[PDB]
Amino acid sequence: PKVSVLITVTGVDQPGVTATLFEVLSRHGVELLNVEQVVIRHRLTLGVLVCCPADVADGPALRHDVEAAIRKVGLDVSIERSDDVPIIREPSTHTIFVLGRPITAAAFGAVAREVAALGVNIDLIRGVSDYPVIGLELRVSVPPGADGALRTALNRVSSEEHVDVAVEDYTLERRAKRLIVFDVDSTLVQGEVIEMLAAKAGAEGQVAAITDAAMRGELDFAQSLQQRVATLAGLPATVIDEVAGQLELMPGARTTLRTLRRLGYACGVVSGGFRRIIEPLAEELMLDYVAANELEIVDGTLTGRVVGPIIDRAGKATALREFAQRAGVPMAQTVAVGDGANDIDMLAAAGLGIAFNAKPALREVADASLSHPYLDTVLFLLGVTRGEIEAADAID
Amino acid sequence: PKVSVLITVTGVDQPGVTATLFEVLSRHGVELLNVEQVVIRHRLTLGVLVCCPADVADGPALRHDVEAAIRKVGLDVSIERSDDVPIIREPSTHTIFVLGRPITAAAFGAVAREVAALGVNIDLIRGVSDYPVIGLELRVSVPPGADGALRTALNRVSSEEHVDVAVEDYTLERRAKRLIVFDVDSTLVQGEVIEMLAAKAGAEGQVAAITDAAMRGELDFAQSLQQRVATLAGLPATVIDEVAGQLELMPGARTTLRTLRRLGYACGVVSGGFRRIIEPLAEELMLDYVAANELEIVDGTLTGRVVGPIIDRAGKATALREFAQRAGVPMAQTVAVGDGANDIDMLAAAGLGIAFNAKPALREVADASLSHPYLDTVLFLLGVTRGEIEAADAID
Ligand SMILES: [Mg+2]
Ligand SMILES: [Mg+2]
Repeated sequence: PKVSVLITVTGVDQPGVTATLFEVLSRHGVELLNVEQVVIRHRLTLGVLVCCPADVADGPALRHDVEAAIRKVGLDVSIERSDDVPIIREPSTHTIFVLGRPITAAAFGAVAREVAALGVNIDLIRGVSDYPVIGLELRVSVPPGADGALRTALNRVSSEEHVDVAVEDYTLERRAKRLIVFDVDSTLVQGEVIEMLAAKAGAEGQVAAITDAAMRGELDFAQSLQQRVATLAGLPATVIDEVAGQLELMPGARTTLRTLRRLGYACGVVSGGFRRIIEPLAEELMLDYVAANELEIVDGTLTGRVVGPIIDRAGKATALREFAQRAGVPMAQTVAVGDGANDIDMLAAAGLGIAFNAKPALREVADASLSHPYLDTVLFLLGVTRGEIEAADAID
Repeated sequence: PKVSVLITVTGVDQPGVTATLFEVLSRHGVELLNVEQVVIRHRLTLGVLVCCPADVADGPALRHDVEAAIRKVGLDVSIERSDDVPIIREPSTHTIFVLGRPITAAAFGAVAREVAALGVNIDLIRGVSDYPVIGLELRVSVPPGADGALRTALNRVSSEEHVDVAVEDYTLERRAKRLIVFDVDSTLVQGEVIEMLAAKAGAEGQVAAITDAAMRGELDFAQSLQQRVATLAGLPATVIDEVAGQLELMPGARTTLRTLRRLGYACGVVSGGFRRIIEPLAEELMLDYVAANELEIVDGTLTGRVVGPIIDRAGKATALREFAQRAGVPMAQTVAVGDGANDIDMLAAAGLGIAFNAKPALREVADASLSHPYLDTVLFLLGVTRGEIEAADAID
């Protein structure tokens, strides 16, 4: 067939429109180049690009056949000779997630304006969750070299409008993520294990102050760890088992892990904490990899020391590279989730660094930040919808 | 905010509509529940579900503000109090790929009708390629227990209309594919190595007849392999190197592998052929796993025997399970591509069994069949578009 024709059907959705159009088209010489159809809120759009011999596109016969069929049932149709028209649209360059509880119109409006301001086209918008937060995705096409300006603008928008806003490369490679590590304390697990241990010794107050100082980046991590663990000197070592039994997962953790397993992820934890507490929990969640420091115990008593070497800021990033090497995963396809300045290097090395209810120091270097206390909002940044999670869990 | 309102904007696409609507909405008390937007062939649909206090949805103020803003620039808008309306649509249950060169309207019409006949809703249609074949995807929602009827119907449609039609589960787990194996002969590579070797001995005719008999399922594979390899008895062993240098990849093979690497796949080959030929080629393509039989050589001469055990029909399936075990991949997340009755068990064991220009015996048990001589059409069945492949290759 010689020449191209574009047929576009719009109106209120009704059963059978799709089959009726192509059945009609088949009476003429029609081969398909492209078909695009969606229904949004009972509004149907059906765009069909065809090629027919220049011995039928000329013709009123095709036009009359289509127009009568479509108009009679109450929809509209346009029919145009194209030839200057793309067959298939290009892929989006980036995707943008907007999360909030609530997402105001003012906030989403602020996002749309910053996007428009940079010459960025919105290729699509859809919802990805209604729970535990509202989530929206926009797939966009960013002009070459505007990506940094875009992230900057949206970070300002996120801070002023009280929504989480994440910009991600939407290219084939950098969205085939296959490996994730979680920081434990205040990320996978609620609270700080070291503070729970210090409480037994009656030093919770001092240890929490040092902890907060360290997690904000104000303190050297290694020195901070030495000072805090020293506070435990003389405790019976069963304090470890106690604290282990007291641990509560971050809300959404079980959903997060369970969903990441479905997707074939390798899952691990990297922690400055203590392996006698972490490894036990890790086994129960059936994780793949654990890096943790180590408490010194003499005669069933904590000495107040940690066994070197110390997992420090650089150490966490090293554990990730290690994990990815043993896993066969390129750094670009890795994810890291953390909350403290302790996690800064690890997030840096990751293909996707996610800051979860994080200190300002971590948010400043993270690829994305989550501000709501639901760990499963991580899944939304990984291209999963609430609907898919619920569906998967229904089939058991 | 108390009550729900649905706002729907339709018409010819123009810059700035998205930001304008939410900017207007922000003047009222508006929080977002869901946003859905697409443009197809310059037709815009923007559906927004909001909640505002029952102290503004009552009001003409919101309605007038929105209607004036939208209508003045030449689009339409409807505004309705909902409350009985879903926030977010459910995920599709399956996806359907239609491939052809050409895809006639009659063919696609036949697909749409069979789908409608089973009570299956078309949730979306899009193009996934314009080259080397036309490809279309339909995401669908299949009533519980109609899946088998659907596959049956579409197989009949595929056979009578000359298009490839594949139905796949669209659930989270069964679309996280991470491992693929290719049969070598007449799948990854053009022609049959055993026939190329037999040509040197002057027995190509007899060996091709046995080969075709075996690949149609008419012959026992092991016996067929013994008979054919015996034909090589007395050849100098450098025939192996000759044939190795003569091998040509299936069109699209390099694109296929290169794209599968981007997506973090583990890639391998399972073959009844000969490792001295295959392993060399496998190294050059940087594959992860090879299973192959073995030619017996005495004093630089082929004896006409293969070294046991023989990779047979069951053996190929076993090599896959093995590969997946060493890879940490569940069978449900594995893919197998083959052409002959020799591959039947391997395709069976795979989560996705793909028959590529295959004998009737293989097509009958395959999850999907490809009929065009382009190996990269495999990528379309794995949820990749032509656009994404071209984009990825542009960034190098
Ligand atoms: Mg932490
Ligand atoms: Mg073969």
